[PDB]
Amino acid sequence: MRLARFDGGRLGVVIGDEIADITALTGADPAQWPDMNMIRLIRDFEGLRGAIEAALPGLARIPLAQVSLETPVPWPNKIIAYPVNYHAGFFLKPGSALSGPTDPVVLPAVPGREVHHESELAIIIGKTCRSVAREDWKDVVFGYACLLDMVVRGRVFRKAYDTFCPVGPWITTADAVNDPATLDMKLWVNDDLRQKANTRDLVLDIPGMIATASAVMTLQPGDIIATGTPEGVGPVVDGDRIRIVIDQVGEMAVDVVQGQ
Amino acid sequence: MRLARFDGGRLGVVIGDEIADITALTGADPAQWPDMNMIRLIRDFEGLRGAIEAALPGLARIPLAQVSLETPVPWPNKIIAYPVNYHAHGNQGFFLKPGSALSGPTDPVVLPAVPGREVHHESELAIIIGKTCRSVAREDWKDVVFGYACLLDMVVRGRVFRKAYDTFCPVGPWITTADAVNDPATLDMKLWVNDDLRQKANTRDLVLDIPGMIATASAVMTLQPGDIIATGTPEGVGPVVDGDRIRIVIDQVGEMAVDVVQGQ
Ligand SMILES: [Mn+2]
Ligand SMILES: [Mn+2]
Repeated sequence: MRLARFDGGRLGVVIGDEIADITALTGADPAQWPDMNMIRLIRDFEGLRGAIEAALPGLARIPLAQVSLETPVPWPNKIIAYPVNYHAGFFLKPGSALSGPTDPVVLPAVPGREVHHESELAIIIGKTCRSVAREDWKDVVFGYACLLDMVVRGRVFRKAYDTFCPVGPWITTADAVNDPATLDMKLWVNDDLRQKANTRDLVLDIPGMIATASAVMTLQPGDIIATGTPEGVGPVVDGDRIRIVIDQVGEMAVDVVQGQ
Repeated sequence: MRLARFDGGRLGVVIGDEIADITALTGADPAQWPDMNMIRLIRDFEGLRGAIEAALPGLARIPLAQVSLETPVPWPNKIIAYPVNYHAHGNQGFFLKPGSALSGPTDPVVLPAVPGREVHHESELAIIIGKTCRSVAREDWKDVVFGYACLLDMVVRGRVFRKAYDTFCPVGPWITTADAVNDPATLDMKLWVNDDLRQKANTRDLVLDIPGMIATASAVMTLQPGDIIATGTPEGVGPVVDGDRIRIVIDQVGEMAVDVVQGQ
């Protein structure tokens, strides 16, 4: 199942080229600030999936073409990112850096400095958990998303800029991915293919990243783990379009705009 | 004014040795998960300050000894910490602490079991942000500051993971609103382990001053109400062991004591 926020924090299920509105069904308030609707849906999902599946045929269906998809989790407890982590410790990204699949990456105006793209699989945590054993990893994974880990090349602050952590376009629930350790990932800048890899090539694997993170910190429903980027990290400029596709997880494209 | 969470996310005003429950008048829901009640109170405070002042005479007052004070903001958008940042004579820029590290004034610091390694205390003034804001000019700093709390920036000495363990960011015991601190750049701060005074300083000795730390953080990131800025620690950083008690006092801001306990 593919869960998405759209048009001001409405919750939907993505079915083909359409999205069905589950806002009223789930009792989510899109005017809630801070918006924690998707984190509550994630915590309660094993109790609501059946209801969503049983009621879908009655729900309002809008074409994807007619809505503004947003970042699925806008105020996570934390964003944990693994540096490197592909065959040829973790750091934190601020929630404030999150942006959705229709928001531009805004470059800070740093002449003598480049902004690089990083294509990553995101893990969305589904359970409050500490010291998760490797063998138990699937119990605490809600699903997966595409993530761009944008960085000013040279310091925590150079990964911290607003728009430097695009996540989207939806969460694919964990049950809809056969084996997250065999996913093809690809990133284009315009028509140029810059990054291509398989999550089989992860150095510290998904169970290891969850076990490592949970040994230090209580994880929460909504937490994002950025699993790393392969080779082909390179620059973006005003007018570029970054495309990321992860097999079975999803696909998104964002514009790059120079900041004023 | 001193704003507190207690007894599972109830909101209170601290009056001398008592607290008054303001949960109903603020429309807070203590059962809400995630608990964002103090963030909403902070965003709306200039509209609700009058309402709280007017009600105080009518509200029942519980002795502080009879409640459990909690961390005032349990799920901030971010925690921004400035490394070092005191003159000894009275780094990679700011870093981020996970919200998961937050602890209250009645919670113990739990030492991870690291033979060969020590856990150190760091006494710091915390700034609580009051406004959604980006690229704040030094001269407008006062517009975006809600208030102040005491913060312990605990670390395994040697790496981000080293500042990230659960209970390695005690904050409390309440927020003191910015109008109740005449000048936050003149505050005396002390930290004790048991009867031993380890850290003594004044915020007049900050290398990057309060306005600088807000302009710096806000140039990179959109700040949110409830955001915590850890302003740095002076000299006297040192170890804590099972059975230690850490007391932090900051003049005009607050004081808290926590127990230290060896983890499983
Ligand atoms: Mn990365
Ligand atoms: Mn510190």
